[PDB]
Amino acid sequence: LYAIETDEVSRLEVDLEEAKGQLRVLEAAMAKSTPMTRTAEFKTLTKNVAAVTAAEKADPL
Amino acid sequence: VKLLNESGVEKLVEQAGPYTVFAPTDDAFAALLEPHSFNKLATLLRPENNDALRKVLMHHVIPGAFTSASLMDRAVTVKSLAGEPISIMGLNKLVTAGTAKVVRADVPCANGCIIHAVSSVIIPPNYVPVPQPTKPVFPRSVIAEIAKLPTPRQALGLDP
Amino acid sequence: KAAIMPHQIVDGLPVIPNSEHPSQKYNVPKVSREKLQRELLIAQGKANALQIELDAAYTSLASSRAFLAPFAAMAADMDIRPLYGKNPQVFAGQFLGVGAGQWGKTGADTVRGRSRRVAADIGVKEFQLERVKQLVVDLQRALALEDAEA
Amino acid sequence: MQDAITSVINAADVQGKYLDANSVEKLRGYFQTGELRVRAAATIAANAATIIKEAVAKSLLYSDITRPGGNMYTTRRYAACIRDLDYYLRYATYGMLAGDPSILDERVLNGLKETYNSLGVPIGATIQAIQAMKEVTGSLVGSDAGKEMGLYFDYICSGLS
Amino acid sequence: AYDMDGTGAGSLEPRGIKSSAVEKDSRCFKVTFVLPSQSRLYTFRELQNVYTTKMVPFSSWYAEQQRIQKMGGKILKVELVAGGQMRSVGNQ
Amino acid sequence: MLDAFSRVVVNSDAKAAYVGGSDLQALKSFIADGNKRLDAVNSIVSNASCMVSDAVSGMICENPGLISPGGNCYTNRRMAACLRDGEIILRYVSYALLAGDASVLEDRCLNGLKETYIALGVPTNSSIRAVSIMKAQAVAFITNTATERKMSFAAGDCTSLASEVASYFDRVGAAIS
Amino acid sequence: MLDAFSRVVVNSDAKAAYVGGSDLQALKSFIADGNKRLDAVNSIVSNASCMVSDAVSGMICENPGLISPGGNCYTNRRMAACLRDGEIILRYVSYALLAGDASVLEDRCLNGLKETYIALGVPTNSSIRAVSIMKAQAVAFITNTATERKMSFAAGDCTSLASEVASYFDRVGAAIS
Amino acid sequence: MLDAFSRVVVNSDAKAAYVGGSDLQALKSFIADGNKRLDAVNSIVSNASCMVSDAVSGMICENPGLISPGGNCYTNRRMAACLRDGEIILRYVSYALLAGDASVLEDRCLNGLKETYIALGVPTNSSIRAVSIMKAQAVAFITNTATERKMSFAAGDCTSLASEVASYFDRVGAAIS
Amino acid sequence: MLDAFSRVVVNSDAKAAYVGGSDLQALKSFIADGNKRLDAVNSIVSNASCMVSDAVSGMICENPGLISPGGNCYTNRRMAACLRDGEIILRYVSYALLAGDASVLEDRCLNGLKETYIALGVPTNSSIRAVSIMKAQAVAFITNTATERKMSFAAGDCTSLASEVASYFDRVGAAIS
Amino acid sequence: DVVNAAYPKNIKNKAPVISFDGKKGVKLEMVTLQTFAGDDSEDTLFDYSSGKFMPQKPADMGIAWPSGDGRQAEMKGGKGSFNQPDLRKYGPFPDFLKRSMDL
Ligand SMILES: C=CC1=C(C)[C@@H](Cc2[nH]c(/C=C3N=C(/C=C4/NC(=O)[C@H](C)[C@H]4CC)C(C)=C/3CCC(=O)O)c(CCC(=O)O)c2C)NC1=O
Ligand SMILES: C=CC1=C(C)[C@@H](Cc2[nH]c(/C=C3N=C(/C=C4\NC(=O)[C@H](C)[C@H]4CC)C(C)=C\3CCC(=O)O)c(CCC(=O)O)c2C)NC1=O
Ligand SMILES: C=CC1=C(C)[C@@H](Cc2[nH]c(/C=C3N=C(/C=C4\NC(=O)[C@H](C)[C@H]4CC)C(C)=C\3CCC(=O)O)c(CCC(=O)O)c2C)NC1=O
Ligand SMILES: C=CC1=C(C)[C@@H](Cc2[nH]c(/C=C3N=C(/C=C4\NC(=O)[C@H](C)[C@H]4CC)C(C)=C\3CCC(=O)O)c(CCC(=O)O)c2C)NC1=O
Ligand SMILES: C=CC1=C(C)[C@@H](Cc2[nH]c(/C=C3N=C(/C=C4\NC(=O)[C@H](C)[C@H]4CC)C(C)=C\3CCC(=O)O)c(CCC(=O)O)c2C)NC1=O
Ligand SMILES: C=CC1=C(C)[C@@H](Cc2[nH]c(/C=C3N=C(/C=C4\NC(=O)[C@H](C)[C@H]4CC)C(C)=C\3CCC(=O)O)c(CCC(=O)O)c2C)NC1=O
Ligand SMILES: C=CC1=C(C)[C@@H](Cc2[nH]c(/C=C3N=C(/C=C4\NC(=O)[C@H](C)[C@H]4CC)C(C)=C\3CCC(=O)O)c(CCC(=O)O)c2C)NC1=O
Ligand SMILES: C=CC1=C(C)[C@@H](Cc2[nH]c(/C=C3N=C(/C=C4\NC(=O)[C@H](C)[C@H]4CC)C(C)=C\3CCC(=O)O)c(CCC(=O)O)c2C)NC1=O
Ligand SMILES: C=CC1=C(C)[C@@H](Cc2[nH]c(/C=C3N=C(/C=C4\NC(=O)[C@H](C)[C@H]4CC)C(C)=C\3CCC(=O)O)c(CCC(=O)O)c2C)NC1=O
Ligand SMILES: C=CC1=C(C)[C@@H](Cc2[nH]c(/C=C3N=C(/C=C4\NC(=O)[C@H](C)[C@H]4CC)C(C)=C\3CCC(=O)O)c(CCC(=O)O)c2C)NC1=O
Ligand SMILES: C=CC1=C(C)[C@@H](Cc2[nH]c(/C=C3N=C(/C=C4\NC(=O)[C@H](C)[C@H]4CC)C(C)=C\3CCC(=O)O)c(CCC(=O)O)c2C)NC1=O
Ligand SMILES: C=CC1=C(C)[C@@H](Cc2[nH]c(/C=C3N=C(/C=C4\NC(=O)[C@H](C)[C@H]4CC)C(C)=C\3CCC(=O)O)c(CCC(=O)O)c2C)NC1=O
Ligand SMILES: CCC1=C(C)/C(=C/C2=NC(=C\c3[nH]c(/C=C4\NC(=O)[C@H](C)[C@H]4CC)c(C)c3CCC(=O)O)/C(CCC(=O)O)=C2C)NC1=O
Ligand SMILES: CCC1=C(C)/C(=C/C2=NC(=C\c3[nH]c(/C=C4\NC(=O)[C@H](C)[C@H]4CC)c(C)c3CCC(=O)O)/C(CCC(=O)O)=C2C)NC1=O
Repeated sequence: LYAIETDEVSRLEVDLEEAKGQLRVLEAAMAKSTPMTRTAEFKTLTKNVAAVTAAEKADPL
Repeated sequence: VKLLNESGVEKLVEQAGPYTVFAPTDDAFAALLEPHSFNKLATLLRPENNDALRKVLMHHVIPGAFTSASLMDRAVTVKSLAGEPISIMGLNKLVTAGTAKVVRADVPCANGCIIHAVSSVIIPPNYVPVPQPTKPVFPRSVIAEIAKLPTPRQALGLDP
Repeated sequence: KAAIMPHQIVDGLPVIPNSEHPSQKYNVPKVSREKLQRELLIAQGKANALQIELDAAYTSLASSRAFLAPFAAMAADMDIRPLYGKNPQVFAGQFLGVGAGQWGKTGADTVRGRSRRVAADIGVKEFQLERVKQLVVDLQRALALEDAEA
Repeated sequence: MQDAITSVINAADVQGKYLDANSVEKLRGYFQTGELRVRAAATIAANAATIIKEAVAKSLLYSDITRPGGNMYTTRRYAACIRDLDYYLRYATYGMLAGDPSILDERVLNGLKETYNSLGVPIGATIQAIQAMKEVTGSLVGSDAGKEMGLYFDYICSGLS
Repeated sequence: AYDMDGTGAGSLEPRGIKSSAVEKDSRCFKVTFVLPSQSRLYTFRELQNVYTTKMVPFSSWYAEQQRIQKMGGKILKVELVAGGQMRSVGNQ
Repeated sequence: MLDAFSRVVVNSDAKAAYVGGSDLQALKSFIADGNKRLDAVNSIVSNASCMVSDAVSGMICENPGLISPGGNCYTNRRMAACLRDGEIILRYVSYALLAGDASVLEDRCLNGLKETYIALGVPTNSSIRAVSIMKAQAVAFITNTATERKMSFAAGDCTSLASEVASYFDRVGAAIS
Repeated sequence: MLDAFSRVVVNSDAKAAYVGGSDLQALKSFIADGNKRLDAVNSIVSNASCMVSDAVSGMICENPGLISPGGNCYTNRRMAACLRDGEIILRYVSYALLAGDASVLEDRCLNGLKETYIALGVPTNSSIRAVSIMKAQAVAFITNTATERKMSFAAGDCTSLASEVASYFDRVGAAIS
Repeated sequence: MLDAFSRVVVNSDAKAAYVGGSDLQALKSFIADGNKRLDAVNSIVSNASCMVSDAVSGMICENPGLISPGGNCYTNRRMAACLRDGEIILRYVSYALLAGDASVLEDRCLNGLKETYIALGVPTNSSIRAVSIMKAQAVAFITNTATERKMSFAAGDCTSLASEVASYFDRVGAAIS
Repeated sequence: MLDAFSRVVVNSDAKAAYVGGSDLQALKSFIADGNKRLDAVNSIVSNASCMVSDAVSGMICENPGLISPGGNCYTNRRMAACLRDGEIILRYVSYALLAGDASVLEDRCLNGLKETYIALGVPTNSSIRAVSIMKAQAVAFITNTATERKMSFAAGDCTSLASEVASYFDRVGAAIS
Repeated sequence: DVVNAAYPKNIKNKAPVISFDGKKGVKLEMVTLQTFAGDDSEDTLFDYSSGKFMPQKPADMGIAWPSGDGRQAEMKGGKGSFNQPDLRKYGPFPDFLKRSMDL
């Protein structure tokens, strides 16, 4: 009965379905583009940036 | 944040206690032009009625850190720092705070506090709107009021 | 029908040397009619917000007296006899009266207490309201001459 | 932690140049007021307890922060105030002698407004206490010395705001 | 007991850090700061990290915060993680 | 000016009606309680010098800025013209208590009083908490509950005269607000 | 809505009654006509549930191709969104009438609105008709010259408040043209 | 649907535990106040027909654009449907106060009601008013402080049941917002 | 009797001129087609606020860059000053229509205006665009060929006065060019 | 600039307001008819501040502290004689972060 917190593969597949369930409500809300105002809500830093990713890349114009 | 700074409530939510703020986006404040809600809230626009403004803003602060994940099909109430109970209501991933209908899930803050974006402004339950400023009226005569009081001989039915 | 504006009474009164707030009748700059209307409505708005924090000071004075009124009347029928100061047969030293500069600028500033301390808050808050209520008078009065000569 | 002489030497040193006429011009201006600052710091040391007793009784003695529920109710909380107001009157004395407010933000201002918000200390009543404390300090040291000591009080009030 | 017995100026124990902490206080901060030593170049001791973030109690935050600036430290952030605010009884 | 009986005539003149029989039932109970009204204005006029000195010097206890330099009760010409004005207000309140109707207070005293006090530089907020000390003094003298002076009356109940003179005193503070 | 004036704070522990350093001078001076302004916003938002249904159906009966199949208001998702955009515009006009400046109108409502409607295929020449009905509707309420609804007010004048709110409605209509 | 018993079942099913002695005290106290809850529903059902006419007409006298032509309370079918959904909402709240859990309120009453009121073109701002007038009546009937009908109840307290039905009407008003 | 109009005009201060019965028929005999001409200026000034709020807004409806940040019908004091200037030219046309000459319109209202609008940075092509709208309205109101309104007049022809009001509006645009 | 002497102090007086009040005379008035005004300027003619004032805080000098190291934000006074320039640059810094020249 406790094998949904203690298992090593039910822990992935539960957290896959909640993260896909959070993705499906976020992808549908990103079908609304032009007069939508922007709030930088400052999401967290649980996963660090693996790439360098400088803000100025080049002149691609 | 501007209403907090003017009203002096912002000192209260400066504190380190674990709070769960239900700060409404200004579209919620822009949505205060209901024909209905403008009755009970327009009177606060007057500059002397800061008194109720603290009591209406302090209903949005909840002692404790209630994240939306902590509201998995759970209905728990609590009173604000205003002093009156509010029912937080998370079912079908639709977390409610009175008449909130929360927009953004949570924002992690400094002292383990949480910030949820709501769609409207929660008015406290037993909040009566302040009346508009009126005219102190005085009775013009005194004989229209002695004639307005029933005599003892009237109360016993001795007279009409 | 028409109330007399308070700047038209100031023109009738003879001039005193000392005001609390001396007038800027001659010290208003020659600006246009539209900048006089903006500077009047700003000074009327600052006087409205200064009124409703002076009223919050009066409710704090009324709350400070109710805080101490069970003890203010409970010490009113005690026998409080001092050691000196009343009859001249006892050595009182500096408290024959008060000694050497310690009477103060007013006399009420040497009295301690919760209701005397919120009262000094009232007198500094009513000074700022009366200063800006006399500033809307000569802003209005120039308005009379902005229009009367117009 | 720099005085007027330390700040003058730093700016003249940070460009690698000697003390020219402009750098010594301010230094002479500081030495002229050297006699005023010591006597100002003299009387403030004498009437330290009297000044703080005058400020709290004139600003926040009887307000409802003093009553129950207010921010200053319990005796530990009241005693923390006069301990707390002592630093403002003391560190302002240091700025008045050093002629430079660098010591204030170095040792007072940093983490101060962020600390009062943690404790829930009312910044509004705090500044008015310092303003009232600035008002009595101009009584003792005189006008211009009060202008000097007063110049660092509102520096605390500005940053603490 | 607590640090406010009556000690002030002119008292037998030396004039020192006086904290407004109650009997056995249970409030503690979460502070963050850098504190360069400014003494290693004539002592030549080993080096230790100066950027620390730790929980200091309310009983001794003021002494620590008063000392962190003594040696030129800068306090980046402090919070009251454990304890209440405006709480008359219960800080014990 | 009007009194209590001229007030009921100008209501009856508005409909061109005679003062009949049903509205004489209330006028006969006004004159039946007319001896309590004369017994009430006698408890104000007898105490009237100490009423405006308990009030003006109690206004100073809540505002030390009046007796600071530049203040409104500062110099001797200015304290004398405030002790003058405090007993003019007590004079016209006792006229309307005697006349039964507040018409002599509203046009001979309270009309134009606010913008009079702007022009001289009088603080109108200090006048409101000065005439509210006299309001509490008068209702202690009507109902014989002052602590330092008791007067000798017959037995009964004068609470309706207490809240009629209380309404003449918050009619003053509505005019200088 | 509650940013559109200035409250004053009087209690302690506020850090705006003492250290705040400013009364809002441009917003203390807007309660100087503020009883006239609050009645004017009360005329609109007590009729805004009738104003948006009259204006949207005004352009349907003046242009019947919008409820044609293939028209932009045929489906029930589109008919609900056209009623929602009229109310949201009418609220932000009622912000700018209340606040006295059109900064809040051109920031939240009008910024990026012409680029929205030509991306969605919304006809702009018919949409300005629906705003200009509400321009003609709102001046009838504020001057109280509406036909089938009058409202009780205090006696006076309300021109240059109907003329102020006519200056916001074309400002909407030129930003979307 | 669920109730106050089966809410702590499916909460104890999530932890895969038995309903032990630490959770029966949430239920044995609920049944010990079972007579108070049945006396609390009976204040609502006995005034259920006059509360809905009290509340929909109070929506009309605050928002008079609903009875104007082009509104949403205009015709007799539209008025009787607005008297229907005032009491259909009141039917499910009185189930949800009786059951002790808001599952019946969030699966039958609120089962896409926001999607209905958009697609019907019902103004959602006025239906927040019509729900919340019934909230302000139900906390006056349960606490027996209605101003014009007192029911005879045994003395005690109902601040818990008044605050429970105030959280069911806000949960309706949160979801149709 | 025409001097008593101009004595109110040229006296460099404020006045009025109430015209009575026996003075009226001397004016109607003096003014040629006076019963048409007194209907001609009545068809303008009874629709004065409707004609301004088209003509200021129709300038913005064709030139939308004026209410852009940086335009001149931004910053609401400037937007209200354009509407007062549009109201002044509409009035001073109608006095020239009443008096039958463009002389009083030229010296009081129109001389020095070309130097005024280039001293304030007023875009002078849009002011000709604004008065061409008011030129288009006043020929329609006089001829009773207005669109949403029609006026109840005595029947006849007023094309000669409609050409006469065409000759006043272009003199404005010939001056501010 | 006030070039408006051509528009004198009888400026916006608005003579042609005409009210017929029936079939009778035209009743021409002289009403000025002001706008929805507001006259927007900053720094008006008086103070309008009665106490409650300590708002002033110095500018942020980056990560050092405010107003501490302004030795890079100064004019200059001296330079010296035997100073000789540098080869690498490593261009100019935010004030050598926290310690001053008198550390
Ligand atoms: C049976 C014969 C007979 C007449 C000839 C008239 C004579 C007459 N006409 C008018 C009606 C009038 N209406 C006008 C108006 C006019 N507008 C214009 O553009 C034209 C120039 C002019 C028409 C010629 C004039 C000038 C008079 C005459 C002056 C007058 O008495 O008012 C009036 C005034 C009362 C009224 O309006 O009826 C009288 C007594 N009446 C009669 O009963
Ligand atoms: C809390 C909400 C709130 C409101 C709704 C208003 C309500 C309101 N309006 C006015 C008072 C007034 N209101 C109006 C407005 C109007 N009169 C008309 O004939 C026009 C049609 C209409 C403008 C659209 C006028 C002209 C006055 C008189 C005072 C004045 O002109 O400043 C007053 C003062 C009453 C008095 O002292 O006489 C109040 C309380 N104020 C508030 O605080
Ligand atoms: C030192 C500071 C100082 C004060 C704070 C006041 C004290 C004071 N006294 C009264 C109140 C009063 N003052 C009087 C006056 C008198 N009593 C008598 O018996 C005499 C005949 C007469 C003086 C000649 C009376 C009758 C009351 C009413 C209280 C009572 O005794 O019942 C009030 C009114 C309360 C209110 O605001 O509503 C106040 C504030 N006076 C001061 O001096
Ligand atoms: C020339 C001056 C002059 C006066 C001063 C009064 C004097 C006066 N007072 C009362 C008589 C009275 N006075 C009062 C009044 C009061 N009693 C109280 O307990 C209250 C403290 C106070 C209310 C104000 C009462 C209750 C009576 C007796 C009942 C009554 O007369 O109606 C009476 C008796 C009338 C009667 O009994 O028929 C008289 C003559 N009349 C005058 O002609
Ligand atoms: C804060 C300001 C603010 C606004 C002004 C509106 C603006 C706006 N309208 C629409 C979206 C829309 N707006 C309309 C409205 C209309 N089309 C017409 O033909 C009529 C002329 C007009 C009604 C009067 C329609 C029909 C859609 C839906 C378009 C579609 O889905 O095809 C959208 C896209 C997202 C949505 O579906 O809502 C936005 C952002 N929303 C806002 O948040
Ligand atoms: C062919 C279809 C058609 C319609 C649906 C209506 C809709 C409609 N009404 C008005 C015009 C108006 N509409 C209103 C609105 C209202 N009046 C009230 O009493 C209510 C409170 C509220 C409607 C619920 C007002 C006040 C006016 C101004 C004219 C008037 O006073 O009636 C206009 C603008 C007309 C103009 O500006 O000249 C339109 C298109 N008219 C039509 O021609
Ligand atoms: C499951 C729960 C449940 C409800 C809550 C109700 C609510 C409800 N009302 C209507 C239908 C309606 N509902 C309203 C109601 C209102 N319009 C207003 O202006 C007011 C704000 C509000 C009344 C208070 C009106 C006016 C209609 C008529 C629409 C029509 O006839 O097409 C409909 C569509 C039904 C139909 O027309 O076929 C529904 C589902 N019925 C339910 O089964
Ligand atoms: C302008 C129009 C208008 C109305 C029609 C009434 C309607 C109305 N009544 C109440 C408030 C209430 N309404 C009722 C309803 C009723 N009383 C009963 O005993 C019956 C069951 C039922 C009438 C048949 C009750 C019980 C209260 C609580 C207070 C009380 O009456 O004791 C409220 C909520 C409080 C408020 O916002 O005012 C409203 C809007 N009020 C208005 O402002
Ligand atoms: C079949 C239908 C049915 C009912 C209608 C109720 C009837 C009911 N109510 C109560 C009993 C009660 N009801 C209340 C409730 C209240 N009292 C107040 O003063 C408040 C206004 C109100 C709160 C909502 C209280 C306080 C008691 C007594 C204490 C208790 O039972 O817990 C009791 C127990 C005491 C008794 O025997 O009367 C019963 C049977 N039960 C039922 O089975
Ligand atoms: C009796 C005769 C009479 C007139 C003819 C007008 C002429 C006039 N216009 C303005 C003043 C103005 N006039 C305009 C007008 C416009 N700018 C535009 O973009 C539009 C094209 C146009 C309106 C449709 C503006 C915007 C100002 C104000 C300039 C400013 O404040 O920046 C001023 C004030 C100048 C000053 O104070 O120095 C005057 C006298 N007024 C009069 O009293
Ligand atoms: C007081 C009531 C009243 C009105 C509302 C107007 C209505 C009106 N507008 C115009 C005529 C016009 N009206 C406008 C105004 C506008 N057009 C637009 O593009 C926008 C929709 C709107 C600005 C918001 C314009 C631009 C013209 C045409 C002017 C021209 O010829 O260029 C005409 C002239 C037609 C004719 O004479 O036959 C009339 C009667 N007139 C009145 O007497
Ligand atoms: C007291 C103030 C006063 C006025 C407001 C006017 C109004 C007016 N005009 C005419 C009479 C008239 N009015 C007009 C005018 C017009 N007819 C049209 O077809 C055009 C649309 C419109 C031109 C704008 C004409 C053509 C006549 C008839 C000829 C004339 O009398 O001049 C009449 C007489 C009608 C009758 O005999 O019953 C009156 C009262 N005259 C006044 O004395
Ligand atoms: C709950 C614990 C607690 C205490 C004890 C407390 C005391 C306290 N005593 C005060 C004043 C005062 N206290 C006294 C007391 C005395 N005078 C004497 O002669 C006696 C020896 C003694 C009383 C028995 C006096 C005279 C003042 C006013 C001093 C002044 O006005 O300067 C004040 C300032 C005014 C006020 O806000 O009340 C406080 C806060 N606060 C607290 O929270
Ligand atoms: C040298 C620079 C410096 C300052 C300024 C400083 C302040 C400081 N003030 C404190 C508390 C406090 N400060 C106050 C002060 C006040 N209450 C009021 O109402 C007034 C507005 C105000 C007096 C002016 C109170 C009441 C506490 C106790 C708070 C508590 O027990 O929760 C504390 C908590 C620990 C302690 O006091 O022992 C610190 C560290 N520390 C420093 O290093």
